Amino acid sequence: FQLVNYTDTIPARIMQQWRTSDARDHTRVDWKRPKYTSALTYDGVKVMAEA
Amino acid sequence: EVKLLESGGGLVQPGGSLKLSCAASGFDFSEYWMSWVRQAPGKGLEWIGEINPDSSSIDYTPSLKDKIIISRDNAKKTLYLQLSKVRSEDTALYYCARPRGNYVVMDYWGQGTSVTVNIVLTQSPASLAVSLGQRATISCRASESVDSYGSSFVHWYQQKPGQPPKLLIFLASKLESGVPARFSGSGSRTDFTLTIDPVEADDAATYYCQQTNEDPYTFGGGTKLEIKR
Ligand SMILES: *[C@@H]1O[C@H](CO)[C@@H](O)[C@H](O)[C@H]1NC(C)=O
Repeated sequence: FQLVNYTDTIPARIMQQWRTSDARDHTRVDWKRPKYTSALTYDGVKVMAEA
Repeated sequence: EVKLLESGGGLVQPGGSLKLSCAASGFDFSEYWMSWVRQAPGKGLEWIGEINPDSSSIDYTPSLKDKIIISRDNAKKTLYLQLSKVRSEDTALYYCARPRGNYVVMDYWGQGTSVTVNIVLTQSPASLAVSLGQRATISCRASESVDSYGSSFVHWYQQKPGQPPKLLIFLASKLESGVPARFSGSGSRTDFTLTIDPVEADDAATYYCQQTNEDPYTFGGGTKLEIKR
């Protein structure tokens, strides 16, 4: 099974924003071979923000 | 390790717009965004343009933004920068580079060429010379912090005149891949340091400490290294 679809509109836009941010201001550790727990964490932060 | 090709360095006519062929061979500029930097003779490099991987929106140099426009395409993996009102000092060595943030092997800048039409740091010692097999430790003092966003956010580019610059050490945790250099960022590094051991005739070049932790990435003065016979 596959939950994340990194080719759609919203996922690709979010990933492009993250890539621009990481180009300008580095993160702690890169996202080499992106997993799905990263997407779940992003969605959880968005859930807390929305609530 | 991605490979780049940049050829055609030649003068132009007064103001005659120019363009350089920066081909990203064996890879695509969608996995590592392509950025064009500009280094004059005997001076630190300057970011001429930062582009996007998905070919959505590119930037321009913070010095003269509207003065130049650099087009590029991910699938084509070929970029071309243009400008107008070309002056003498405007003819500086422009070089393409891939995004180093993806991997260490991705930090593979193009060849680079010149024509005849930030970051603050100081590396020491400026005049260094040791025989083959020696261990050299250069210290690059700075004014900003020594680590940004968890780990270190400084790098060291091993450039040579007319040769493609290479990024040996970066972020004190990811040294140059493919050809692992014995020198790399280490320790707390209040001043960026790398203990090259053992040196060789191939590892003799100008090491310049450019810290990405101080916006923007600007190559500093650096320290010279040779092969003392
Ligand atoms: C996932 O992305 C692909 C690529 O665009 C698309 O063809 C597919 O329809 C997407 N999945 C769903 C369920 O829409």
